[PDB]
Amino acid sequence: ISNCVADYSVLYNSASFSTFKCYGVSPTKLNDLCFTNVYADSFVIRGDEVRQIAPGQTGKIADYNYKLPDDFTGCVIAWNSNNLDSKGNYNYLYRL
Amino acid sequence: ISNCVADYSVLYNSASFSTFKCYGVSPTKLNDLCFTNVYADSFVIRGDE
Repeated sequence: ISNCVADYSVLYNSASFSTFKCYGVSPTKLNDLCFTNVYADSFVIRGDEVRQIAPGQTGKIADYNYKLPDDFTGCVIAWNSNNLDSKGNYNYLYRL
Repeated sequence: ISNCVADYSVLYNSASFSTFKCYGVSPTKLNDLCFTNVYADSFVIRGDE
């Protein structure tokens, strides 16, 4: 994500997100800062392992699939997609 | 629970558990320690308690 003007308030002032966790920063401050080396990461996990997407977590998602560092700076956003990804559906794989 | 070798990694690296909260210790360290006076307690409660 680069060379843009990003308005962050329309993200957390919306309805669908049941997780908006920021780490090195407060959400109220995001519209006042300028950012460097912005990246965005996207996947689908099970419903009861959203808690593993955090600094310092154990479990087969955090240990085998996607690891966050301890000194992480950024935000973790998650929302329910039952209407879009359930029927049967089997081509969402995870490493075991 | 006594006189045995416990592999703790297959507990939290499994899928069914929706709560794995350790208190005096970290889960990553459990396979490196030896334990004293191990007991296990089991019941069924309601969903929101």
